[PDB]
Amino acid sequence: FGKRKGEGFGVDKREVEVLRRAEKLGLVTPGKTPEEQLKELFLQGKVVLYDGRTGEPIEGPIVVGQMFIMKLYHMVEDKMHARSTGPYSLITQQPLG
Amino acid sequence: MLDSKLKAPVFTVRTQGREYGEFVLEPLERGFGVTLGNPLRRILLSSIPGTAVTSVYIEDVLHEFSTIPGVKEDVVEIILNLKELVVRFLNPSLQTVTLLLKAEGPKEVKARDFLPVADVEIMNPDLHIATLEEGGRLNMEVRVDRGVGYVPAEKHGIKDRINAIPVDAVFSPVRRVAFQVEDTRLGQRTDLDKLTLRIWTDGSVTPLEALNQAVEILREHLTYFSNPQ
Amino acid sequence: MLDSKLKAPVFTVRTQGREYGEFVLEPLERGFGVTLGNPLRRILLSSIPGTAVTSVYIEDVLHEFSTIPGVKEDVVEIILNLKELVVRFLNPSLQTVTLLLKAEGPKEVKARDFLPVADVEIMNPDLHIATLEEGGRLNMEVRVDRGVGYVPAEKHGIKDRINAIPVDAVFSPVRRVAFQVEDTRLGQRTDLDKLTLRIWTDGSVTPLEALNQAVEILREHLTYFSNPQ
Amino acid sequence: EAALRDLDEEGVVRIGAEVKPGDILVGRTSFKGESEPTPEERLLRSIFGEKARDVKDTSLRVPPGEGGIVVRTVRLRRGDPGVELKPGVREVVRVYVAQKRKLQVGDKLANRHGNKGVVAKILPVEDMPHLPDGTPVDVILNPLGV
Amino acid sequence: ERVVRDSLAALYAEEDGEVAKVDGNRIVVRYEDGRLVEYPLRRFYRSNQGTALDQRPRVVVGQRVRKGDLLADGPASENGFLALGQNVLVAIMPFDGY
Amino acid sequence: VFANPDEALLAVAHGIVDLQDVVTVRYMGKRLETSPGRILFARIVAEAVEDEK
RNA sequence: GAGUCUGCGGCGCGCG
Repeated sequence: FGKRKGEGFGVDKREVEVLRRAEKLGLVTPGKTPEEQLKELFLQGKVVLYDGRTGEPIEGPIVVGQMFIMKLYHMVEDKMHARSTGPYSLITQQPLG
Repeated sequence: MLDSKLKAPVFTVRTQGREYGEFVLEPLERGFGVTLGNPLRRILLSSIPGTAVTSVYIEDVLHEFSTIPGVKEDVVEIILNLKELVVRFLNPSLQTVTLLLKAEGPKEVKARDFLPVADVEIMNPDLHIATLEEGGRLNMEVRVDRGVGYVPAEKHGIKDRINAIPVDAVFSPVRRVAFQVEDTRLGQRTDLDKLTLRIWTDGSVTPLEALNQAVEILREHLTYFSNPQ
Repeated sequence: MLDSKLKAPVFTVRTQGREYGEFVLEPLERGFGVTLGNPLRRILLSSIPGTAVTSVYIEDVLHEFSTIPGVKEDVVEIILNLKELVVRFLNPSLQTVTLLLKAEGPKEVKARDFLPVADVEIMNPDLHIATLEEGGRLNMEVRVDRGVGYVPAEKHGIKDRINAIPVDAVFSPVRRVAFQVEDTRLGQRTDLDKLTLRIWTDGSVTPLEALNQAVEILREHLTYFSNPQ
Repeated sequence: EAALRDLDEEGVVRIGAEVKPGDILVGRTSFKGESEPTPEERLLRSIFGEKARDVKDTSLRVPPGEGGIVVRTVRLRRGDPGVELKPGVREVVRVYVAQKRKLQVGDKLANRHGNKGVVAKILPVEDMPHLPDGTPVDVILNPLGV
Repeated sequence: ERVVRDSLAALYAEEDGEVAKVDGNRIVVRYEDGRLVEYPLRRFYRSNQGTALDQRPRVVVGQRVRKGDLLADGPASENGFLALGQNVLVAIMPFDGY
Repeated sequence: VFANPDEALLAVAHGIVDLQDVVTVRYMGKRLETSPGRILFARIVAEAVEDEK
């Protein structure tokens, strides 16, 4: 928010609306300035986010952050198996690949 | 005009370089800053056309997972760095431009080392392509194209030279878009919107140029409501 | 045209009466149905200009919470029913029109009982205002205006007569908007948008008429980006 | 011949060649029957061209699923250096294939705490949750799983 | 840190010295006791489970290295630290049904 | 106080009433004191199956 | 006017 203040702009209609719904929720002490309010809400670990599809905010602060997440090993179990027709067992006559 | 029409969105602009560009527009009726700002944002990221490294060919390298002697970085790390190269051509006649570069020995290969091309410009000079030790022989030909969106190297599969390796296409000249709608005062009624959207660009195109293209794609789509059926 | 241009949004229309109107438009690139649908929606409910009951004055009633003898309905139920009245004036000269009506005795008061006004028309005839018993004296003056969006009776506070009671302004002739973006298949790439927006209207204007006005307000706003400063 | 391009080195597949499912990685030819030729296959051969190579195609192909680029290849022939070739085994042929696994819908990712799950949809940066400043989020986790 | 070190991912510098050559295949350092060793780097090797094992030099040419400093990063190390998967920005909210 | 059903949700969209707020609304034959949201749900079901009553 | 032959029992681990 500090660079936001210097870069030249303040709070959105969006940013204020979510704040209303937010104080009505119990996340921000009613009576404080949105600047001070957003801080209190950020400290909560939650910030204001716009839908991206509609550009309208998502009523209610939502947490966001840097979560370390790993990709898991794709076995030959992943690479899906779909079988039409094919091999068959020598003694039992059931399908096998 | 004087009354309702002179009272028109004051389009103000503040742009430094070709990367950042703030755009203020006020006054607006009720909840319009949001009605305009989001669509323009959704366009500004998905729709704007640009440039990206389409294919590469190292002279002695055959596959993407190889390593070149006298070169720290691996083919993969290098083709990766290439996707970071931002080029900017000046006219339609340049659909596919092949940049050529060859450097040897104890030198660091930066993007300014590419032999200049008449109608193409490289605003990503100091980008680090590789570190050459000794007897470091690196001669490559990196293709460049103009497109839109994201194209997996798998989707296009470019083959200038039979042993060249295709690279992932990154065509959005914009990294991020931001808009704010702050209340503005018009003598009579205090409930008003003011939309200021800040756009960032890799340099290929400018914030203003992007914004304009954006508004056009939206207008072009608004006309598609013409013939009922 | 044949290739990319003939492949143009097939604007299809399905409208029954002047209240409902479905509007399908496909194919669309990636995430455009949403880029178009939401702005149109935000316009369709706030921008479209109309007429709504701004104030009312029952002759013997002083407050909004009173009841009139010989009249089943309470002042509040009646002023409520008035918000339901849809009037349609023909020209700018009619900014504020005061409709007058007075009925007595064993009769049902419908909206067609209002004394006709030269340039104003009432498309909501059979709307039920009240049920008068015996010795039922009902003489009122209901104001009507042209505006945009929703204005709480608290926001404007109209005072023709000192004892009159303002009423909530319901200016959009459009009650509800709805849009869906379902996936559509175009031979080559499955990732596509299909935008179908359903609009409901009180009858004053039609869904198609509203949609066109909407796209215009957006277009007119897209031109406000002309002169830099 | 269209299936024999990549197979440039006589037999072996060339290095740096994109191998898609169902392409020949390595060719090989064995014999058709168990012990006898075929009476009905004898007439077909003779009609269009009797002189048809009796040898059968038993070539290492790309198994359904995926292959990538061929990066390395190994072939142990007759005069073995210091290798142990099994009996019957005339010679062996290893073919190392590599492929970049971009994250797709099938793949599964999980954080060190325990939240496990698969990717359901790859949204366009265009419309996914974005912050006041243009920076959009990368992944959106479902609260209910906590 | 410890995991990559006690495991044999990254390649560490034996004693103090300087760097001679930084190849994509080998890093021959010159220690201050007057010796110089060529440290090959498993370019691209096939793991049992089919994963890539490459050692990517993190040291530039002619660099005084401290005893026990990473010269090359293991298959999954950033900077001598253990690293699997990546740090991504994430919003913890529900979407349609995705 | 909201006359028609729709009336109630438009005010919502315009920011006058949250969905979880307690308001009065005029339905088919009653003046019911129920929140917009509750009225919205009513609609979704009533729509799912056309036999509204 | 194509069809043979191989992949079993067990063991270990991992997912659900």
